[PDB]
Amino acid sequence: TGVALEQRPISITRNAKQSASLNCKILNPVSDYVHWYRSQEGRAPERLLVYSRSKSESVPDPGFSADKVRAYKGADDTCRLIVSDLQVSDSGVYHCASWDGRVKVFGEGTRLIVTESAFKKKPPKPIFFLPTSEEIKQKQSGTYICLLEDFFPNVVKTYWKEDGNSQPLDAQFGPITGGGNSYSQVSWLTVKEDVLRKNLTYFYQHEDLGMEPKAFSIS
Amino acid sequence: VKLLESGGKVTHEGQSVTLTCKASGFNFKDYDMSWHWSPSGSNRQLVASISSKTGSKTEYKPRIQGRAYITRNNEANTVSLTLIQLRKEDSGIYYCAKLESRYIIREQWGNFGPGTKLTVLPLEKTLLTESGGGTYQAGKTLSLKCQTSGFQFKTSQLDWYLWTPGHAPLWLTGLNSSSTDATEGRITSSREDNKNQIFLQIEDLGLRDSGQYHCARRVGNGDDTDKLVFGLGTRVIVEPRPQAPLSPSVFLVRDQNAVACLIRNFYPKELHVSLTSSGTLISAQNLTLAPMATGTYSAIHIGRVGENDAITCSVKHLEKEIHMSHQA
Ligand SMILES: *[C@@H]1O[C@H](CO)[C@@H](O[C@@H]2O[C@H](CO)[C@@H](O[C@@H]3O[C@H](CO)[C@@H](O)[C@H](O)[C@@H]3O)[C@H](O)[C@H]2NC(C)=O)[C@H](O)[C@H]1NC(C)=O
Ligand SMILES: *[C@@H]1O[C@H](CO)[C@@H](O)[C@H](O)[C@H]1NC(C)=O
Ligand SMILES: *[C@@H]1O[C@H](CO)[C@@H](O)[C@H](O)[C@H]1NC(C)=O
Repeated sequence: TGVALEQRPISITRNAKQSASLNCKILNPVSDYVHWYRSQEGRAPERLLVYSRSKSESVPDPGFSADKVRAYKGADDTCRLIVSDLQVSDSGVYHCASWDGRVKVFGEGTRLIVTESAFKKKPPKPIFFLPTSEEIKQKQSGTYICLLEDFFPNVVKTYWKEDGNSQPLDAQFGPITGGGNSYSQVSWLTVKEDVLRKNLTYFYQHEDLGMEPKAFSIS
Repeated sequence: VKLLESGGKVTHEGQSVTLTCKASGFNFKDYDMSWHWSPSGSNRQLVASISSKTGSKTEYKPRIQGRAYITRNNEANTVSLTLIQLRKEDSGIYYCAKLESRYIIREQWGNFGPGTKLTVLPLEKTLLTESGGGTYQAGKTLSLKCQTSGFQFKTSQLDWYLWTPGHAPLWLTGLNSSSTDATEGRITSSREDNKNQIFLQIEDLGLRDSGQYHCARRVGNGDDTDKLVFGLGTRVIVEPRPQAPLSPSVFLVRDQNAVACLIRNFYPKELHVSLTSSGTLISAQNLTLAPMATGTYSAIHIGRVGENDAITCSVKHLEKEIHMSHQA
């Protein structure tokens, strides 16, 4: 493969009749085309438009008008989708996609939330729990716990890493619980004795933080 | 005066729609009515016109000549209906107008309203019906199926994609007009040319194999502009396989504002956890249960209390019973 799609940010919250811009950074691009698929709750995923690079031409699919969805050039490697005059029926998860021969590669997606209600957009507030000596004694392993609480919207992306390995560790994530203007998520990571006393780092991405992730250093 | 058109809806290509228009404030009989259509904004085109007082001259435009029928209800109403040849390109905003001089020429049709939103969606001829979803124990073999309809199955390219919330859609395996594609080992696909079906076969199921499985069809012109047509998909949940009952390890952590009760490596998943301060339940406490890759379950019960407080986590995960208490 080798193709990599990057979509920032993870979520976009707007009121009706506003506009939204979604980014798709393509690394090592094989195809000249960027496809934009939409995932809505209850219906099958479908493609909205196909954007031609080097032509800067957005071709929408049947059922979608160019005055509603249109892609443009962002940076010199970014495809920028703009969805204008937002209605509630525009809410969904928007994935960009590129062909790699016979297989099609997708991005992690960007959730578009269009509500007819006033919203607050508050960032996650983390509290951490460090491993106890009792657990290291009777399990030969330590458990780190992170609780992100009181954030809006209900879209967050968290991951754990080890200082020097560029691949997130295998941790457990709970569901995003909450309602109204306050949502929470818990996540924990268990590591062994030979992995303990190694500087860890914890990341979380939220809409109220921009495109860069917030980082936390743990020892 | 006041023209209010009231019709239009979200339908699919090959449906019927009947548009109404309430006319109030003038002598309905004397004047003729008409219907207009605009793709998205302006450029209203005269598509239908009806004569005076349930008249005799109803003239349609070549756009809807053989699938339209305009009528009027003299109790303040005008009706225009499009037949089942209703495509997606005759979709937009429809307006209602009333006709209303030698040296002073006026516009023939006037008194438009806000229009009515009619959105006809296209109807896909590619039908894909996934089946075989449910809950599976780990280590079992998953076998999904797709009933395909409406296209040449033999020379088609059909794939299986895994959709999981928070993850990028992932291609598992597929088929084309040749031999096996990525069909060695865990993830496998096959086909039945007689019944126009494609199958997925995943062996040694793991917890990571949960998600929404869609079989997809590649349609287009054969270049990188082709699209994938997906079905609704079928949901697959993976449970840990049955094993010996294992009692959990309970631990208690603090963060000067909250309390975490850590319950590790128990089976079955049924347990009861409760956080008490002084014999009473604490302010907030929400449980989070998740199965581990080791085959057992873990749980975390978080709550909030002060640092200079006594708290007790009570865990009941069998006949057995466990209490963890921090004094003040
Ligand atoms: C029908 O499906 C088969 C199987 O998917 C296709 O054959 C496979 O084609 C891919 C590329 O399209 C080959 O993989 C390539 O390998 C190179 C070298 O590592 C890599 O740089 C490429 O990115 C790509 O991964 C693969 O070898 C080949 N055979 C397999 C998978 O068994 C075939 O092209 C499809 N179409 C037909 C037959 O018309
Ligand atoms: C881990 O962090 C501590 C900070 O106190 C630092 O002294 C140590 O060098 C770090 N470990 C590595 C491997 O850099
Ligand atoms: C438990 O859920 C409630 C729901 O209102 C929430 O307010 C509370 O913050 C949650 N507990 C923790 C420790 O975040």
